[PDB]
Amino acid sequence: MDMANQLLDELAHGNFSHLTLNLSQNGREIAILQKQLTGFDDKQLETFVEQHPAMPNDTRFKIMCTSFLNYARDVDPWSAWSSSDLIFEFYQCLINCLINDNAPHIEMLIPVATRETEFIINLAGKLDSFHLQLHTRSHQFLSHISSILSRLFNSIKPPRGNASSTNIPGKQRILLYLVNKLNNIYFRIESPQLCSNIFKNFQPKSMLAHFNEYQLDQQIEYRYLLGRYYLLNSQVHNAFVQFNEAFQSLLNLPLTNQAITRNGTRILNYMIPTGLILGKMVKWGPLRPFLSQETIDNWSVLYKHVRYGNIQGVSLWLRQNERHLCARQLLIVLLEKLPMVTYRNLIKTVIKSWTTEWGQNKLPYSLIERVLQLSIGPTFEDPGAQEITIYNGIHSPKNVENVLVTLINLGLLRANCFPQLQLCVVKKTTMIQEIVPPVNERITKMFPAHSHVLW
Amino acid sequence: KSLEEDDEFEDFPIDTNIWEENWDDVEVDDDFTNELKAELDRYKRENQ
Amino acid sequence: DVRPPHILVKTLDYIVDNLLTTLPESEGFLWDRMRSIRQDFTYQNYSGPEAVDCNERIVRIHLLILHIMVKSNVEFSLQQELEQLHKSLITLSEIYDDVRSSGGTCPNEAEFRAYALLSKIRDPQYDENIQRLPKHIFQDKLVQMALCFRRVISNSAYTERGFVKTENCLNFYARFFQLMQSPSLPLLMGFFLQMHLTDIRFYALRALSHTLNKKHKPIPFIYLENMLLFNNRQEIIEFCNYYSIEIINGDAADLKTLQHYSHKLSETQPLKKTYLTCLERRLQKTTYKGLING
Repeated sequence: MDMANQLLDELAHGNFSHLTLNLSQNGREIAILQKQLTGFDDKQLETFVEQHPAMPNDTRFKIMCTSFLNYARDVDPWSAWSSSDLIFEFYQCLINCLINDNAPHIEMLIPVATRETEFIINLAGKLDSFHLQLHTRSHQFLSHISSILSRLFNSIKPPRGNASSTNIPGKQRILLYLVNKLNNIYFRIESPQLCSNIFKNFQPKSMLAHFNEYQLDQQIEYRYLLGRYYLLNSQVHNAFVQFNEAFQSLLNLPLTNQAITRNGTRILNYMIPTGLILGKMVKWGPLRPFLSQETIDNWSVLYKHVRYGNIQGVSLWLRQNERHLCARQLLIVLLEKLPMVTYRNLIKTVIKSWTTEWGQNKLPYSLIERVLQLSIGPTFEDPGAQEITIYNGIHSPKNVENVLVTLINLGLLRANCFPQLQLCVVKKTTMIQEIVPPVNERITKMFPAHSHVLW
Repeated sequence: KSLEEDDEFEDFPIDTNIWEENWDDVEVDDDFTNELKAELDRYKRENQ
Repeated sequence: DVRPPHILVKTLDYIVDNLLTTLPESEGFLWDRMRSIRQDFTYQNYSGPEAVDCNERIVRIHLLILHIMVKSNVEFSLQQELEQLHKSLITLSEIYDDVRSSGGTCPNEAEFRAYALLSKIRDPQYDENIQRLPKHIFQDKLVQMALCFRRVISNSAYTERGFVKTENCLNFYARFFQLMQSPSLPLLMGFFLQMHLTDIRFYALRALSHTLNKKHKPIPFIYLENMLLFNNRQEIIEFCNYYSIEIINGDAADLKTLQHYSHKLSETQPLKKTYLTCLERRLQKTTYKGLING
């Protein structure tokens, strides 16, 4: 039996059971098709699609079918590179069949498009790893895929304000799926700022009235990627609400797979430092199933150093953890934003005994300079470390007034400064929270994040 | 190995208070806090 | 019509040799011609060693020009200089990426990753880019220095249209002026950092003013001059006059009268760029050509 004619019947009637680039699912049928299609030139295949009965009179659809016939005819299963032109060509045609909202067999083509999208992403990574041997630039294949998915994303239109049906068109069903796929691509090619267009146009294109109406897994991944983006722009609160809601939503999911536990671990890897910057420390109870004991010990060491005002402790912890923190884009933001919390707790413990217990309303700069001598420890000026480092070049016990001034400007210390008296006056009180308020409330009030529930 | 260590979420066929209320009130004597308190006592004593 | 790479090297050699000391009278000539060298590299799609060397030394010449034009009174506005310096740093960064992707190395990469970290000192993009580079680039003393400057310059109260404030920034102005006086600070890097003296001083006085009570006396000019490393009194007087900080007793600044919350006044032009006396003194002890050749 003519298997090309048969396949063209199936494709002409929206039966895409054999329309796939995955030879692990299509191998035998594609082999038969390859033996039967050998002989025919490109124009003969194009004619096979053009003159086929019941074939939709769509140029892009017929281009897709012809491209799949070229693939099946010329595919070399022994060489992923030699067959890559056919594979990527057919993928681009397939996505082209989705740009028109009223394209033929659009609803049947969408699942095919998602399937082939996962396949072509895997193959695109595989081929990008050999960019030197293939004479291609870095991430060229996957970036091409990102362009295709970007045009598909632009073709998705918002709902009509007075729509006649509640039909969720399949282009809307995969909207968040496409957003997370595209943003993941932008993260893997190491150009995550390209997510900005994708994040800006997501909600305007969505027909769903609430963000919680998408699949909760896609919600979790979206909050994960959005939080990582925010954190890439050093917006710690905006990232924090996304990581937090992501991990809560993950706690609601039934723990079916190990990959869900590892995804929760991926969320925590960012939620713990982001929270710590905002003065929040986790309770390890609900985090036992997602974190090893050694990770908990590490973050607990950092927790002690920040909690009791040990700047040298914090810088030492960042120095020992430098390599994996840079891998997750975490070193710079912690190096910059953990110090003010650590200082806050340092002068918190100082003002506690000095003011609430010993009844001294004044904080001389010399006292805070000795305290900073204990907390900071060595600096670039000090001997034994004659080369400057991010861990010894920033913090110096000489800059008492600067630390106090930043503490007061961040709202972490309610006090007045006297530079010519060289002292810092707090309010005479026994309650320490009146002088040093809760840090998370102050930070979140000064930096109000966007709505944690998107919409 | 790369699927488990990479930051990108893994694909899975799909089918609470976790933060400290306040860590300022729950104070625990720390080693560093002990040396800091001792420094506060020595400074309080040299400056009489 | 276009120079091949080796005569672009010959031309930049000619400039480093014969035009650097012609000084602020030849700033336009120099900037235009260097831009022409880089453009000749782009005409031939050439990112080879000659393009790296030329863009590197051209970046250094831009850094020297930044200090020379400001030490004198000649130009005041360094917009084009900073624009072409930034574009050259972007070119160098892209070439470094392509060389790393090809398995090669560039010996001066770390220096110009630091300069790149100082081009847009408040853009988190360059922290993002610096964190994914190799460890020998990241842990290089020059990159470490630039990172320290980016940390001490960060300010949660930095105000400018289109700039999102970030949490828990340091605003370590005192540490900034401590590092600017360090003899270990590379001179050209210092020249690059002198572009932010006015901003850092403004936000220092703002942050300090928020800590003073209402009836606090004006802050003497001596304290603010040692704290902010002003070259002389005329500079701090012109600084207070620019930002409408009332000068009492002719030597003191009444910080509560500072009504501005942004370094950039809405209607008037920015205060002219300034320099540090220590860096000029260091420049007079070393040659232009020496600095440009590394």
